[PDB]
Amino acid sequence: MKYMITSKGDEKSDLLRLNMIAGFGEYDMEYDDVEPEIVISIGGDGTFLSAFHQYEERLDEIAFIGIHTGFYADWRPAEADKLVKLLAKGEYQKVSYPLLKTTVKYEATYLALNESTVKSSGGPFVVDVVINDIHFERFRGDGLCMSTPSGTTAYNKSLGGALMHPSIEAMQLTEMASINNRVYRTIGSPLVFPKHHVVSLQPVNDKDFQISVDHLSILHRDVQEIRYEVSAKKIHFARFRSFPFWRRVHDSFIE
Amino acid sequence: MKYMITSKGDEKSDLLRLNMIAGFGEYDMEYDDVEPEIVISIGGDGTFLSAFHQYEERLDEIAFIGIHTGFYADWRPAEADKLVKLLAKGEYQKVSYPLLKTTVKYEATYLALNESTVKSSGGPFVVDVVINDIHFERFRGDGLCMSTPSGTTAYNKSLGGALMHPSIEAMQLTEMASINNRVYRTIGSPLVFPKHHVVSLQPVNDKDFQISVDHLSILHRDVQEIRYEVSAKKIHFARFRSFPFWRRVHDSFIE
Amino acid sequence: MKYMITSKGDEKSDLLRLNMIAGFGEYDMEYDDVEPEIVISIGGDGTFLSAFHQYEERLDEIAFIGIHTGFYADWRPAEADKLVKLLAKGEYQKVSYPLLKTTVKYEATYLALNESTVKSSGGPFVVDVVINDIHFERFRGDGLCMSTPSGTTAYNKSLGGALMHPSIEAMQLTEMASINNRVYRTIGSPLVFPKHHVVSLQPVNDKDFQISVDHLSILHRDVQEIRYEVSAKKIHFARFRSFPFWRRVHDSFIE
Amino acid sequence: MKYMITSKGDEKSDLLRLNMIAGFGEYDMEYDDVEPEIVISIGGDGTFLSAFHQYEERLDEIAFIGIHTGFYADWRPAEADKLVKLLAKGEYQKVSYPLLKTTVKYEATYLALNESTVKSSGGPFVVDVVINDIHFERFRGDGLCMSTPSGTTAYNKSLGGALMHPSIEAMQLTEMASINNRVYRTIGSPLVFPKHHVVSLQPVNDKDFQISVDHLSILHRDVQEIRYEVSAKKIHFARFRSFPFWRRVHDSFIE
Ligand SMILES: Nc1ncnc2c1ncn2[C@@H]1O[C@H](COP(=O)(O)OP(=O)(O)OC[C@H]2O[C@@H](n3cnc4c(N)ncnc43)[C@H](O)[C@@H]2O)[C@@H](O)[C@H]1O
Ligand SMILES: Nc1ncnc2c1ncn2[C@@H]1O[C@H](COP(=O)(O)OP(=O)(O)OC[C@H]2O[C@@H](n3cnc4c(N)ncnc43)[C@H](O)[C@@H]2O)[C@@H](O)[C@H]1O
Ligand SMILES: Nc1ncnc2c1ncn2[C@@H]1O[C@H](COP(=O)(O)OP(=O)(O)OC[C@H]2O[C@@H](n3cnc4c(N)ncnc43)[C@H](O)[C@@H]2O)[C@@H](O)[C@H]1O
Ligand SMILES: Nc1ncnc2c1ncn2[C@@H]1O[C@H](COP(=O)(O)OP(=O)(O)OC[C@H]2O[C@@H](n3cnc4c(N)ncnc43)[C@H](O)[C@@H]2O)[C@@H](O)[C@H]1O
Repeated sequence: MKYMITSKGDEKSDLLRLNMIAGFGEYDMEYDDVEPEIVISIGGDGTFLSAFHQYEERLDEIAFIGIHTGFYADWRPAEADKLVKLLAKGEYQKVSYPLLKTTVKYEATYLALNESTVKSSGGPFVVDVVINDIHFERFRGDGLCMSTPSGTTAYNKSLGGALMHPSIEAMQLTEMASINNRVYRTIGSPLVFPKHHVVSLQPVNDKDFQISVDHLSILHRDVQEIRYEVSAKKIHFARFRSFPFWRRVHDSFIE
Repeated sequence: MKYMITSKGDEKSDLLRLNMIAGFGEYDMEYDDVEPEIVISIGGDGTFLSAFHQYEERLDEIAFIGIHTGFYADWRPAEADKLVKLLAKGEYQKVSYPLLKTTVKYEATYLALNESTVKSSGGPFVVDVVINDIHFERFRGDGLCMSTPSGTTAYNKSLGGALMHPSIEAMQLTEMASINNRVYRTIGSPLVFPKHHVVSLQPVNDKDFQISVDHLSILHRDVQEIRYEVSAKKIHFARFRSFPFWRRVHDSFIE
Repeated sequence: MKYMITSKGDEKSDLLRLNMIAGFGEYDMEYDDVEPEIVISIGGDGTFLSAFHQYEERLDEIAFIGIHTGFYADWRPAEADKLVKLLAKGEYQKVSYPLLKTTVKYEATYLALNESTVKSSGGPFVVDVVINDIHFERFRGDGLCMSTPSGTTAYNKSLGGALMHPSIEAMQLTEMASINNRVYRTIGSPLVFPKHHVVSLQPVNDKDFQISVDHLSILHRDVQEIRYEVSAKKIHFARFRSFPFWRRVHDSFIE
Repeated sequence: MKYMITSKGDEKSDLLRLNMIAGFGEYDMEYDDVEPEIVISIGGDGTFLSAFHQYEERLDEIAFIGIHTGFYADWRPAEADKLVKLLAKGEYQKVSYPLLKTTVKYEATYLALNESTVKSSGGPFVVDVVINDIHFERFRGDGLCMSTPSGTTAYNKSLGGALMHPSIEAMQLTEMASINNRVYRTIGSPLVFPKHHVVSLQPVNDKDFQISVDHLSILHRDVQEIRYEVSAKKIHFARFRSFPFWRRVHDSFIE
């Protein structure tokens, strides 16, 4: 199979990458970073996010694996040799996670694996929240976060969001510091949306917004609409062993 | 069709019930509170919850309707005559919401439409939380709440839980006042579970618990396990017009 | 000086108590549990709370010390011999913390070192909150917690309350699961009150309440009013070394 | 007395200002915007904040009044004529609120009436929190907010902070979206500090920060320290009638 490996680019990670490549040499099994079927990320979750965004045009063709030197890792660096063999022998089943589609109209389209957020350029942030064409609330505050299920353990979590099992095809919207008084009113609760529901943000003033997709953060000017929906596209993971999401959550947050 | 009507038992509600019955007399269309196909609740959400729990053995056979004199209402009292006609002419499609199965072992089984909660008899509350047989956390605090999607606007909401669209077959667990220090540790985030996931609570001490299912609240003694899962059974609603969940949420919480 | 020692009543604690007594025998320095000037608590914070409530009629005359076998401890069990000597030689300055006065009218009066809470007998909990005779809010939910500054790290903390330095003569009110919708409305924010401010809770229905003061929890019947204020009385601590509150908070919650 | 009036600069406010000036003409009572003893703000709380920051070198000499066309207002526009007379006849007592001193070292010093916040230039935000020279926590997240007591109803409130009566000489620190896992740990609770306590923020990386003081927001480069403390300076308000803080809180947030 075609494969490539990204590295966090530090010493531990580069050396681990070279050893896996060498191990892969003993199978066939060729390195190709243009059209891989297997993408291996060595480093952290940021490294993994970058790997995802590198090959986002090829998501249907790729199975991703992460090594942590991690919610998208998965393998310790000492398990690397076992990973080469198992991966060479094709001894793996695939799991798929949902992604979030962001549409920015003035049309630009983005995929997130963790989340997309909106803040103002600075700037009070005021937007109208429209769910399935129905006007839901006028949001005043610092911003909004829209999360995939695997993204729920990330920024969403820090915002008081729920953690969702990634087999649920949904997206979750959280508030950042909303103003609520006798005048101004938001739901003040995370909102979880099914597939096919469309959350639309529309400017009240003030059409400039700092929009983030996972790590990428760009100021968009003269925005008419930001549109959120569960993507029809999914990321596919290779594995290999049972490592349940709730165990992964336990390992990262409890002990 | 067979039908019955429950009333909040105040003047407005009893009189509205008698008028609908009289209106129903002009169709056929017979009153039967043993095996109705249509159950009409007049009053509040508590009235509706009682109606549900009255006919919980017959959920596959019944379409419920609520009039509010409401998340399970739905119809204003002035719309009652239009409801009789529409209901008589069979001019309705059915919508289904998920329910939560609670199992209490010492085995007792309960269905909730809103939620089931666990507290101690008083009593520090300490339980071990086991997800799909994996030990997740030892919870110390006031108690736990497990919510259906339509229950998310209720007790769940007051506990910092997310609001979930009821087309998502899931249940959501929230904490009540958890102790967290350098010793004791909980996830401190709502958890959203798919169908087939099983959340199990097991006593650490101390096997007496005040367990609630919607409005019903009973002290269970010598408990070995409380077990939560998305029920295979669903409640069915009759309607009639578009009244979207997110609109319903807006109407109840925003304006 | 007159002194006494309470023990958690387990093996470690009883034995540590007997050794301190023996060490105290070498000074003068007599044991008296009727009118001590020094009260030593060995065990946990619960042991310390009990010690406080044992001698609450004598707070102006007593300096308390805690050994943890702890926010009210303070000394490790290995430091006990150094504590005997230092305490014998009178090598200590006193620090005072504020307390909360609870008044229950039908009049009963209680002092809390941590907090006093109000819930219903079960029972929806609904009370009118009156600050300095002004009607502030109608509270609907599970209950309310009123905390001293040293109590802020306890139950208050689990309820989303702020941690306050105990040199501030104040009390803090937190909500337990308040209902908020378009109908029902609470402040949904902890409230911090100065000395001389009076928070009054008054029944709406329904005059039975489960009222807690620190560990003690009793059902009060036919309540007309619960009244909260910063007590004129203060607890006095003996010490001995610098152990700053914020360090104590760090040690208990961070690392 | 010397006096001046600032206006929100819209029609209602400018016209109300001219009428008060004319009313003041009938007393003596001269307009002076260089050294006023009375500063009247007409508009909103932003107008009032600007008025405060205009005359921050003269706080000991000035009594501020706000008209709202408001937590710092206070007077409705229809009450303006009564305000002129009462203010002319000197029929007022003064109330003082605490302020927050911010020190930025590379030394720049700022006063806030609401709050000062710190975020990164963008930029992960990581700082070490040092209370009275003791290292308390390493904060990772979006930023931190330090609030005066009258500022607690503002940005602090939206961040889950407590509302404090402004007679309490204190400052309150809240978190913006902190990361907490098994690795990274913050207190995750607002912290309330007495007068003379010093909260120090120190860079970990990364010495550029967006620092806000009330409305003003500037990027500071090559920061070594941000230092917070209750200011020795206080704002003085003129009034006139009883309008208690808790009533003001009720009027703005409940009904
Ligand atoms: N799915 C998931 N679950 C749990 N933990 C995760 C996850 N993904 C990344 N992370 C962790 O987030 C932590 C901080 O993010 P980091 O600095 O790694 O960001 P990246 O460039 O990779 O990439 C930026 C990411 O950080 C997230 N982020 C950005 N700001 C915050 C704050 N303030 N709190 C929490 N998360 C944030 C942002 O959404 C992106 O997800 C880091 O320790 C990662 O291990
Ligand atoms: N699905 C849904 N969405 C939004 N609002 C709803 C819903 N169901 C009931 N309610 C409302 O809850 C409010 C309080 O409940 P109520 O006293 O009606 O309780 P019931 O006997 O019907 O029945 C007891 C119910 O109240 C819930 N409950 C109990 N205690 C609380 C607190 N403290 N906060 C919020 N909800 C609570 C409990 O779970 C049961 O759901 C009331 O105004 C209802 O209109
Ligand atoms: N001042 C202070 N700061 C930090 N930690 C403290 C403090 N005082 C006690 N504790 C700790 O609270 C923990 C639980 O309380 P525990 O069971 O010790 O209660 P006690 O009988 O002593 O006594 C009952 C106490 O527990 C508090 N309590 C009761 N329920 C809760 C919940 N659900 N969360 C947090 N605290 C609670 C209650 O207010 C009383 O303060 C325990 O680990 C203590 O070390
Ligand atoms: N003391 C107090 N209590 C209650 N409400 C108040 C107070 N002061 C201002 N406000 C209100 O804050 C609201 C938003 O602030 P606005 O846009 O007025 O800001 P300003 O330029 O005056 O000035 C900027 C101010 O807004 C605050 N602010 C900035 N962002 C937020 C968010 N996201 N939530 C809440 N407050 C914020 C910031 O700290 C400054 O205090 C506005 O409706 C004011 O009436």
